[PDB]
Amino acid sequence: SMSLPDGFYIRRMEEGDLEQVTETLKVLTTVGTITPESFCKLIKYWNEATVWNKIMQYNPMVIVDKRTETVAATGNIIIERKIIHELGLCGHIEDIAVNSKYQGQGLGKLLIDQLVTIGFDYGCYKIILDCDEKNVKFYEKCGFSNAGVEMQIR
Amino acid sequence: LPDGFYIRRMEEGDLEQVTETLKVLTTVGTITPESFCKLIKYWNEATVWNDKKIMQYNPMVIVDKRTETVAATGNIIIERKIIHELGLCGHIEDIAVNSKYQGQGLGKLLIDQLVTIGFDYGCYKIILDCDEKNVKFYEKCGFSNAGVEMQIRK
Ligand SMILES: CC(=O)SCCNC(=O)CCNC(=O)[C@H](O)C(C)(C)COP(=O)(O)OP(=O)(O)OC[C@H]1O[C@@H](n2cnc3c(N)ncnc32)[C@H](O)[C@@H]1OP(=O)(O)O
Ligand SMILES: CC(=O)SCCNC(=O)CCNC(=O)[C@H](O)C(C)(C)COP(=O)(O)OP(=O)(O)OC[C@H]1O[C@@H](n2cnc3c(N)ncnc32)[C@H](O)[C@@H]1OP(=O)(O)O
Repeated sequence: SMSLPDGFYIRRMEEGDLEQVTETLKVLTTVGTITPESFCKLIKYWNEATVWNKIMQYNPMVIVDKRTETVAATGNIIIERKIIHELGLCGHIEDIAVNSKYQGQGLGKLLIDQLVTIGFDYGCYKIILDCDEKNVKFYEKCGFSNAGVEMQIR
Repeated sequence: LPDGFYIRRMEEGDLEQVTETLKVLTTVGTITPESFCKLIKYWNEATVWNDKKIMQYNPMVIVDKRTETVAATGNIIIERKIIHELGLCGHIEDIAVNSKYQGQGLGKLLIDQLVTIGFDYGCYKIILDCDEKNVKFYEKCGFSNAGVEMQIRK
């Protein structure tokens, strides 16, 4: 859908990407066994959910290496409508993963820059994400700044 | 809940009092009643794919029964991911207790209720971002440090 430098392109995730997306996401978190039919239903949900305003709530993107037609990186930006900032739109970048054979050559930065473009084009006033301390420097190279602390419960 | 308070989902008539409550957190600005009614309709209809009826947005208010005044508000947004076997992640957002009602246990009660809503829906974790000043409050609510929040502004 959109070409990137050095033989890559970016496009929305599709139903046929399950295996390649699973392989890429391993570097982040365990995906586990997912049935093709369930994934098809997830993609349908991600391709229909819209934000009250067309704004897609979910924007699951894959960067594909043209040399082998393999998914090299994936990331998502989710759009949230809030009450604050006069019903503002806030973007949330999530599930960033560069396939282990494709790290250290600029793809992470290219992916984040693309997600940021998507969010600001929908009208988000800010885009946020959470990362471990060891990744802060990567996000600073992408134009982000420290905004707070991520807390969790399980 | 303690004597004299109750919790319920936010409603269209809550605009004026929710605007006042959220000012302790950030700038709300002016919102028209027509637009707020449309936002509450969006929040009362948007469901997450999974029957299990999962609302994407779960805006709650704690109300002082003496005068039916909103004393606190918070929301938990439910996200469907691919990782963790098409897992659900809860995102707590926009937590605010009016100044006059702070330090009486209402913030912890609100968080506890949002956490219950998220785990009852099947979330594998619930996360939130906060400024350093709020960390000890969230630790008293059972949360632990998970990472760093980063942001980029338009
Ligand atoms: C919102 C989240 O989802 S956070 C979770 C992110 N994901 C993960 O940690 C999974 C495992 N790691 C990865 O998938 C990748 O290595 C990523 C996403 C962290 C980074 O992507 P990469 O493609 O490897 O990095 P990329 O080559 O674009 O790096 C761009 C710049 O950041 C730097 N950089 C990359 N990672 C780091 C790091 N951890 N610490 C410091 N600097 C870094 C690079 O040196 C480069 O600097 P330069 O421009 O001066 O040469
Ligand atoms: C995801 C987010 O939206 S983060 C934004 C959070 N909101 C804001 O910062 C706006 C301004 N502040 C507020 O709205 C409120 O003061 C809140 C939400 C931070 C806290 O709510 P409150 O009702 O004041 O706190 P509550 O009385 O429930 O306190 C619960 C526990 O935490 C403790 N606590 C509260 N604030 C603090 C603090 N600043 N430092 C240390 N401990 C604290 C209390 O003493 C209490 O302890 P206990 O359970 O041992 O008795």
